[PDB]
Amino acid sequence: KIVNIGAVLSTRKHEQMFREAVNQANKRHGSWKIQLNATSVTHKPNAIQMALSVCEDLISSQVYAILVSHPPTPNDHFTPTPVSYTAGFYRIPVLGLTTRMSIYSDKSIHLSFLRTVPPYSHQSSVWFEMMRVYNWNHIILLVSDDHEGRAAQKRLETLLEERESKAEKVLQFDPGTKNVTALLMEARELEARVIILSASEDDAATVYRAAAMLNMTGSGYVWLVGEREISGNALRYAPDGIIGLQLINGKNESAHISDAVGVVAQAVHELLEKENITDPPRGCVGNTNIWKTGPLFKRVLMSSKYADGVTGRVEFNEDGDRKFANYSIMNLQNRKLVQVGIYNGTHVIPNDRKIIWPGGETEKPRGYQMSTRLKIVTIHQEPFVYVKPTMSDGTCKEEFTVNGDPVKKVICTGPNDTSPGSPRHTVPQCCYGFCIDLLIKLARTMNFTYEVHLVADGKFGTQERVNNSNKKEWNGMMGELLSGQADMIVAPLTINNERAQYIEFSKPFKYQGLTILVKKPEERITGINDPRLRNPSDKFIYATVKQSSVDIYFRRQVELSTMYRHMEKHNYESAAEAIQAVRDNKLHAFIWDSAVLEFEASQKCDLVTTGELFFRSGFGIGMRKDSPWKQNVSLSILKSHENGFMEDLDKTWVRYQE
Amino acid sequence: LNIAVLLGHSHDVTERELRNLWGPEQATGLPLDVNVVALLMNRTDPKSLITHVCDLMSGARIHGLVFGDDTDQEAVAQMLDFISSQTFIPILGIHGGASMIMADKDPTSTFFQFGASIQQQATVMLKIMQDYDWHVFSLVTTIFPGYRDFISFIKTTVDNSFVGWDMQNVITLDTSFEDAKTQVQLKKIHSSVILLYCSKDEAVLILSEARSLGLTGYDFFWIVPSLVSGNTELIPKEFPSGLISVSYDDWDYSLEARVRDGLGILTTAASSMLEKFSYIPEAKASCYGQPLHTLHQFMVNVTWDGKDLSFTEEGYQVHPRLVVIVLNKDREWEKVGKWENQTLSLRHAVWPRYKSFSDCEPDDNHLSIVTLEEAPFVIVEDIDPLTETCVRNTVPCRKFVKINNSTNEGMNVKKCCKGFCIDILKKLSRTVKFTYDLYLVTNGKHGKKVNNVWNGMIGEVVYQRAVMAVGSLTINEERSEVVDFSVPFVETGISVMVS
Amino acid sequence: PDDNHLSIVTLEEAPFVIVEDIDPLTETCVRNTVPCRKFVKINNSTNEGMNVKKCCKGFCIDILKKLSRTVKFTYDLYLVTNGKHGKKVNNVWNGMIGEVVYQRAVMAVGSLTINEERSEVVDFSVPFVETGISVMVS
Ligand SMILES: *[C@@H]1O[C@H](CO)[C@@H](O[C@@H]2O[C@H](CO)[C@@H](O)[C@H](O)[C@H]2NC(C)=O)[C@H](O)[C@H]1NC(C)=O
Ligand SMILES: *[C@@H]1O[C@H](CO)[C@@H](O)[C@H](O)[C@H]1NC(C)=O
Ligand SMILES: *[C@@H]1O[C@H](CO)[C@@H](O)[C@H](O)[C@H]1NC(C)=O
Ligand SMILES: *[C@@H]1O[C@H](CO)[C@@H](O)[C@H](O)[C@H]1NC(C)=O
Ligand SMILES: *[C@@H]1O[C@H](CO)[C@@H](O)[C@H](O)[C@H]1NC(C)=O
Ligand SMILES: *[C@@H]1O[C@H](CO)[C@@H](O)[C@H](O)[C@H]1NC(C)=O
Ligand SMILES: *[C@@H]1O[C@H](CO)[C@@H](O)[C@H](O)[C@H]1NC(C)=O
Ligand SMILES: *[C@@H]1O[C@H](CO)[C@@H](O)[C@H](O)[C@H]1NC(C)=O
Ligand SMILES: *[C@@H]1O[C@H](CO)[C@@H](O)[C@H](O)[C@H]1NC(C)=O
Ligand SMILES: *[C@@H]1O[C@H](CO)[C@@H](O)[C@H](O)[C@H]1NC(C)=O
Ligand SMILES: *[C@@H]1O[C@H](CO)[C@@H](O)[C@H](O)[C@H]1NC(C)=O
Ligand SMILES: *[C@@H]1O[C@H](CO)[C@@H](O)[C@H](O)[C@H]1NC(C)=O
Ligand SMILES: *[C@@H]1O[C@H](CO)[C@@H](O)[C@H](O)[C@H]1NC(C)=O
Ligand SMILES: *[C@@H]1O[C@H](CO)[C@@H](O)[C@H](O)[C@H]1NC(C)=O
Ligand SMILES: *[C@@H]1O[C@H](CO)[C@@H](O)[C@H](O)[C@H]1NC(C)=O
Ligand SMILES: *[C@@H]1O[C@H](CO)[C@@H](O)[C@H](O)[C@H]1NC(C)=O
Ligand SMILES: *[C@@H]1O[C@H](CO)[C@@H](O)[C@H](O)[C@H]1NC(C)=O
Repeated sequence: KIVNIGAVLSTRKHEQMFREAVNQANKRHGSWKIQLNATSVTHKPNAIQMALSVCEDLISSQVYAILVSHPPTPNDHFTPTPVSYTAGFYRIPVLGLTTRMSIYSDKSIHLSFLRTVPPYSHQSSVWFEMMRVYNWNHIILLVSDDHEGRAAQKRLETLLEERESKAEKVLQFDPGTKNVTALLMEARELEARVIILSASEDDAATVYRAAAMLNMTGSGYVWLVGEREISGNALRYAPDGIIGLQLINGKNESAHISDAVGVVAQAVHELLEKENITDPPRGCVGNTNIWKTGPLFKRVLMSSKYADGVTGRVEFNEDGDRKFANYSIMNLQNRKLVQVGIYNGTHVIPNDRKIIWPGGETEKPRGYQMSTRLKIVTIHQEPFVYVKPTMSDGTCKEEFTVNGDPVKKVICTGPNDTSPGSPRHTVPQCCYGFCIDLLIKLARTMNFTYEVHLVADGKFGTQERVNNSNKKEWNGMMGELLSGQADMIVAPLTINNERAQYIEFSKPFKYQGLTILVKKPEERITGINDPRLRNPSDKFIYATVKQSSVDIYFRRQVELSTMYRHMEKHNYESAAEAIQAVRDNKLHAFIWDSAVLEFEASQKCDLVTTGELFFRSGFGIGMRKDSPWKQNVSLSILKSHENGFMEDLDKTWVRYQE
Repeated sequence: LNIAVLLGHSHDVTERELRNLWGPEQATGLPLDVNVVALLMNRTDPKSLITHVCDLMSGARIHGLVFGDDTDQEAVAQMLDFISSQTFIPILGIHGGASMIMADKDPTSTFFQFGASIQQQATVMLKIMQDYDWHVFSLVTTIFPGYRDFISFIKTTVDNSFVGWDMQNVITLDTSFEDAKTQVQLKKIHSSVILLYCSKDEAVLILSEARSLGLTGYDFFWIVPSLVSGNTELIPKEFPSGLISVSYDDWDYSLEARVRDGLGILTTAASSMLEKFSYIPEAKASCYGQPLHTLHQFMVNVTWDGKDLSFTEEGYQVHPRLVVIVLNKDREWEKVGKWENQTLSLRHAVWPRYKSFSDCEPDDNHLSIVTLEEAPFVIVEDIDPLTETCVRNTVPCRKFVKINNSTNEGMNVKKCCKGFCIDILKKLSRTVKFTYDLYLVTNGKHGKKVNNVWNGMIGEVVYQRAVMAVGSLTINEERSEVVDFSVPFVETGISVMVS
Repeated sequence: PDDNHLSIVTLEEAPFVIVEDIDPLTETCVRNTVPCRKFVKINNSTNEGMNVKKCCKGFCIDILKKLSRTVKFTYDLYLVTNGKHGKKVNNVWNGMIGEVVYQRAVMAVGSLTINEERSEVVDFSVPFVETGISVMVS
């Protein structure tokens, strides 16, 4: 009638209070003849003998749930892995009470492991609530470790899915190094100022000393750490005015001992409500039969709903952790951790303690520098971006239009040719035209300055395979945007599905489709509906620019695979190469957007376009992810649509026939 | 050095061959003080595991442990990894639960398994699905972990594919199912091939549910990994006869050859590290009373007897022996496919039906269809040699081409078909909802009664090797005598071409 | 806990949303059309009207059907009786904008022009047809 319950703890008065609470729970939960005995196992320096004590003491004792209850371990091993790995052989639910590790948070190695304390991943939940309340948008993930940081970043992205914002700089590297001042300096020249640190104690002390060498204790630095950053000399090396989180009575042991009693005893009484009453056998002589109610009694532990608790209302989630994470918000106020926040799970309640900041005001608003310089990338298309070398050095020719208007140019920075063609000749050149004047109108409308550079290669950018891991990476303008080398693509970006599958866009400024430029008796080809192009030959040479939207659109349509077999024969780099080829009758057809071909038909009388329009798409400003420029720039472009400013831009280069 | 080898009791394995398997072997023995201790153990509990480890590590300082499990408990490999972490002894997983793939090894450990990764095994399963043209599929997983990296690898493989893998989204299970809410998730499946990634008893429950849901049909295929199967000597109940499994428990790669290859890897590492450092035997003293030159950082590229048995950073063989098996009509696992370093060497190009997956299965929809090469109707092209996949607006087919003219040997080269009647066949397959097995005729043209023997498509229908003739075919009186046509769908008489 | 129905309002436009009577031979909307309701009031002073079921077809109806095929959701398509597309009549939007802003309709799948204040009060999707303005003459 007795049932041994395994406890893993040294000091015997905790087991005395455990037996007292278990006897009180058995008194008030029916007149059934069950008894609950308790067995204690203590510290050993050798984990093999720990697992030995667990197997020759608890499994033959028919335990139901073994409790991890060693907080004050002086060794830096921190290994209750004998208990968990021994009880996982029979699918016994191991209850943790001490640590918050991600290796115990993962159900992969520790299968049936539940616990009453939520891990460091719920600090991201608290900080996401801080970003919702105190209006914070961009973060920086500084992880000196490698193991827990991956799960922390995964939970961080899972919680930031509601905003679809990500960190500007995530970091994972090898601990024990002192040369991280380069990474902090690269994080300094960014725009986000909310810094997230999640590492060990000595790693936190090292990065605090490195930030003190780089004097990151100034204004605007939004530091937000956990509890491993306020321990030891990392408490001393922390700047006075740093915000951290602390367990509410987590180090107090008997509180969660009583919470574990209130969970385990009523869970046993809930398991005795239904059928399938199985027991773990005495695992001594070949007793390796699996305990079939492992996931069943685990589900009893998962759906455990209570109201008792010193820390609060105990309830388990769908991940084997503790719901409703509550922590004290501490502040290092003149070498003293001051409890400056008492947290409600839905809203933050600061107390009457003054929050002394290292920077300016007592409040914590958003801290940014409003993106004063924006890198802009484009590509060589003459009716959109005219690119010319400078007059003497840097200055541009003061060109006048047909109405005496001086062309508002810009000093772009571009190469001479590609890397095989040009070894190294990259100079600031003059750039102007259609999208340049559009960018000047956007820079005049909104209050920002900018920076104009050029694309390295001669491609738009497609999702092309790379050598390692057989992964489809990016290139071109998108490859320079996603690498941080650009800030906003202002270019003739043909909007399709795959480019919008990753980044967000704006509303298009130009609406057109696809057409064919030919040379002009029956000298007509007449568009895409020619069966001479459906069934090609060796003299109907049609192709496209390599890695463009034309190749994507003719690669998605598998019924147009035949043209996909032909256009690979004569892919070019720039459209001007295709213009020079079709002018000298090297190309016989060319699929391209309508504006450039109609402009070249206005310039050159021999080049004749067709009229069969297909794939009516839009040219839009290539935008980032969740970013504060998505709405303002779109409203400014729509303001340019509603008036006759697009008509004036047509009168610059587009509308005028020659 | 001193190496302990313990095994199970299955596969008719005695112990005297383990005594004779170390002695006359290892002809190129470079270390001096090498000895082995071969033992056996009925008990597979971790109590006896810790007992034998503390008896053999103190047993004249054994530097290498070789364990072989015969049961189906995946936690035994976790306990062996814990033993390798605590004792710093290189332990090689060989058979059974010791050879099962765990989640994440420790970087400070020396434990290694003789098994493939989940990514390589998913690559093998998608190679099966690509070679057999089963494109539309789904994925059913429980909360048994290791599934997140599996879903991520499937999504990155489909995103990095030229096949165009249509895929209904991954079906997840909440808890131990009441058959109340997970049944709604299972009724979402309308595809043919279902991938299942869960534990053993969960697989038994889900396959019993799919038997109760009728999802064990002729069109409904199930491809499971080695984590579902466990061992080949025990084939449990409620598996459909035709269950595709990918494992490596082969009798050809026998347990004696397993421990011989393990001894070869251990002696190769010890010998090639002996040329770098002298004092190679450096063992732990005892389990009671409380290292730089280690073998863990050395055997990334190790090779014995010409077999590429190199070890990855995550503890896997780089080129193992992946074995693709099916469940036959007599409740046995027949070896079908072996796997090269890059390709998958298959045995049956045409997929064998295994019609009676269970008892009550009326399977009268595998319609064998012959067709004839004509230019406007049945365009017959080669498969793309760069992708090894027909483009998705076409259908697969095969042609029985005789390579040598001397005898009647031939091979079924798989090719692609498109055109007009191919679209008719696809729209019939999407309207009437039947499977079809298409192949070209090899005897010649449409057909003609020669010596009262028909040939061509007429002969393939009359001699009952072809169910219907979808390919282009005229109608006269003798064909309507010997076969039965459908309604005419195109007005095709005779005609005269002139200039 | 599930949610897939979407309260969707539209508006009659002759090349986009054609709303017709149900076929009396079958008492069924023909298969390219979808069912809808219309709050028809026979006469002006009575506020009470009948939600007479009619059939919608056209371009935006095909767009809605293909979105319901791909995204796999359901809907309750209905018509507006407040008036035309949208105009802020003294901080009160009318028509489909008044349906979406006051949250009586989830989204307006039907045909709708896009300008500045409409992009201010609600959010739009990517465009699908090049529809500016034009002038009809002889
Ligand atoms: C129930 O708990 C009691 C607590 O005393 C257990 O008694 C101990 O048993 C161990 C193992 O035999 C002895 O080493 C201790 O000396 C015992 N305590 C004393 C001082 O009597 C008892 O074994 C438990 N019941 C079971 C079946 O485990
Ligand atoms: C590395 O450390 C030295 C000394 O602290 C410092 O001077 C140097 O700038 C660091 N190098 C970088 C930039 O990583
Ligand atoms: C520290 O602050 C100074 C400004 O007083 C500035 O040079 C820079 O931010 C830091 N430089 C040093 C000396 O670390
Ligand atoms: C734990 O907390 C309770 C309530 O604050 C307190 O009474 C008790 O003394 C603490 N436990 C210890 C350390 O005894
Ligand atoms: C905050 O703590 C209180 C008291 O310990 C308790 O209500 C609960 O644990 C928390 N509140 C929440 C998150 O609802
Ligand atoms: C947090 O706020 C909610 C508001 O209803 C409440 O349910 C919960 O108990 C609060 N937790 C506490 C007491 O901090
Ligand atoms: C650009 O082109 C060539 C390389 O192709 C380079 O050598 C030369 O200096 C450049 N010429 C101009 C226009 O400056
Ligand atoms: C723009 O910003 C600058 C400060 O950088 C300042 O002139 C003012 O705040 C703004 N000016 C206008 C007119 O928007
Ligand atoms: C892979 O590397 C080869 C050179 O070995 C190169 O020709 C090819 O372009 C690369 N392909 C990918 C997918 O990056
Ligand atoms: C966008 O426009 C509104 C108009 O008042 C302005 O208040 C807001 O600050 C702008 N957003 C940004 C980030 O410039
Ligand atoms: C272990 O020993 C027992 C002794 O009776 C024997 O029956 C059994 O077959 C052995 N192995 C297994 C399968 O437990
Ligand atoms: C094997 O790996 C080692 C590194 O552990 C490397 O130095 C060596 O070059 C490799 N063997 C070959 C292919 O030479
Ligand atoms: C892959 O395969 C062969 C064995 O079939 C192996 O010897 C060699 O390492 C590889 N060769 C090729 C073709 O890459
Ligand atoms: C055909 O026969 C020749 C020998 O005459 C042989 O080399 C070839 O392999 C045979 N074809 C096969 C089996 O592929
Ligand atoms: C018959 O002989 C020729 C000789 O080159 C060769 O193509 C092959 O062996 C056979 N061809 C046929 C008809 O399959
Ligand atoms: C509306 O007016 C018509 C014509 O006078 C009349 O027949 C009808 O009854 C009126 N409907 C009402 C009463 O709402
Ligand atoms: C009242 O409704 C009728 C249609 O039932 C319509 O003919 C009439 O114009 C409406 N009256 C006004 C002016 O609103």
